[PDB]
Amino acid sequence: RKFFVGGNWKMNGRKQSLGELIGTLNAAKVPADTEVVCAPPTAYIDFARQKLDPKIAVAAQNCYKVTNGAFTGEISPGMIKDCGATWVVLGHSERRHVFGESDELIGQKVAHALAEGLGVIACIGEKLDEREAGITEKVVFEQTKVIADNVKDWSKVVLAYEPVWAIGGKTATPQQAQEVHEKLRGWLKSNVSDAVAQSTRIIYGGSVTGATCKELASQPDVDGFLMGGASLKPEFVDIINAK
Amino acid sequence: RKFFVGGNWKMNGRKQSLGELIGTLNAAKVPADTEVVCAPPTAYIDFARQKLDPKIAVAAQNCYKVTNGAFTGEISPGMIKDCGATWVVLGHSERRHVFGESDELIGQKVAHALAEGLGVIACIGEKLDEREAGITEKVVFEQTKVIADNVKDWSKVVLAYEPVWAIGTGKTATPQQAQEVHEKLRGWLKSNVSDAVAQSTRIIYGGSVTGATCKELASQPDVDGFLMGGASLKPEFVDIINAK
Repeated sequence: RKFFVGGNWKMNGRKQSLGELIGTLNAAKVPADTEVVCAPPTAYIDFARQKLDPKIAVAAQNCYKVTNGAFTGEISPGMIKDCGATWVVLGHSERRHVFGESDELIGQKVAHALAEGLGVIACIGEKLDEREAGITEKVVFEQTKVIADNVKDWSKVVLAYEPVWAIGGKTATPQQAQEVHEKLRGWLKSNVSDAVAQSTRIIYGGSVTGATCKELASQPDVDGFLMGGASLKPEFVDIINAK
Repeated sequence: RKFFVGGNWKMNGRKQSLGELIGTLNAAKVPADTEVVCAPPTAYIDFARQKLDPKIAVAAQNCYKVTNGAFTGEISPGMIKDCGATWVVLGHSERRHVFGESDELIGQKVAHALAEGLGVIACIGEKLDEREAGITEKVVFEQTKVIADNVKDWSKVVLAYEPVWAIGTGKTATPQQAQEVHEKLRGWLKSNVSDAVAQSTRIIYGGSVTGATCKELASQPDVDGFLMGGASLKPEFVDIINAK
C-alpha cells in the first residue's frame, strides 16, 4: 500500500504565500512508494494546479452531487477535473459538524464524483460525546457503510479517519489511532472483500507534527495522513518522509 | 441611482463554454449609465476575471465570515479580492433554503466582507408558504434588518429581492408585485436608516426576467436592475443589460 500524504490547506493562503509554498513542494524529493496530494481553497484549485509540478496531485476540498445546476456557491466534479485536479475531499469533519452535511448527501457526492472520474478522499470520525458513550464503532461503521454503498471501484478511494473527539484539549495516542484503523480495515474485510481491505489506504486525519509522524506512520494499519493547516508550513516536508 | 445588472452563473459552465460566453460579453456595448457584474462558480472566479474585460466586474457567489481558518470548502473575502473580484453575493435563496445558512451567519458574512473592502449584493426573499400566510413584509423586513445592522457604509451595498415564492413553484410575479416589494423595502430603509440611504441604494429584482419583460420591470420607479439566474448564461443577458 503506497504511503499517502494529503495536505488540506483549508481556508488559508493567498496567491503570493501559496506560490511560495508550492515552490518548496516542487523542489522537494517525493520518496519512492509515496503519493502526495494538496487541497487548496476552492478559489485557487486552478492556480495551484498550474503552479504545482505533476508529481503532486491537486484535490478540491468539497463538491456537490450533480454536474450542473441552480446551486449558488457550489462546484461540480466536472469543474474540478476541468481545472486539472484529480481528487476531491468529501465528508470532512468541518463539512459535517460546522456546515451540517448529512451522511445521505455525502454518499450522493461520493457516487457522483467517482462516476465523473475523480479520486475521493472520504472522511469519517466520531465526536467526543459519541466516544464517551462508547459508540465509536457504531458511528465510524455507519459512516463507512454509507461511503461503501456508493463506491463501485475502491482503487480510486482513500479513507481518512478524523478523531473529531481529539481535534480542538484531548490528544489521541498512536495506539488509539491504530485501534480505529484496524477495526475499519476489519469492516472492509467483512463487508466488501479481502482485496479491498488489503489495498485501500486508511490515513490518519488527527493532529500530526514532525515529531509524531514517524511513530504514527509505523503503525500497521495507518497508511498516511490528511494534514490540516500545518500542511502550509515547512513541517509538511518532514511528514512526506514519515516512513 | 446607477442601473445594476448582475449575472449569477450559479453552478454552471466549463472553461470552454464560459470562455465563449465571456467573448460575447466582452464584445457587447455596456451603456454609460449601467453597472454590470458577473458571478462565476467559485472554481472559475480567477479564470473569469483574467478573461473578462474590466468593464464587467466579477463577484463571488458566497464567502465565509473570517479572513483565514479551519473551514474546509470555504473561501474568505481576502481570497476573492486576491483573485481580482470586487463583489460577493450573500444570502442568496439557495444558500438560505438548500444549504440552511441562517440570518445570523449571513449578517456576520456581510460585516466581514464589507470590512475587507468588497461590495456586497445582499439577497432577501420570502417563500410561498410565507407569502400565502401574509407575512411577506415580516420576512423581508427581518432579513433586511439583519443586513442593515451589519452595514456601516451603504455605498458598497446593493439589495436584491428574490421572490422565492415564484422561483420554481408554478407562480409568476408581475411587474406590479415587484414594485410593491421594492417600494416597501425602500420605505423601510427611509424610516430605519436614513433618507440618503433610501434614495441612493440600488434595490434589484432577482425573480424571473427575460428579454421581453426586462423593459417594463426596469421602468418601475423602485426597481434599479436585476440579479439574473442561469438565464444570464444565454445571449438574452445582453438584452437585459440594455433594459433601460
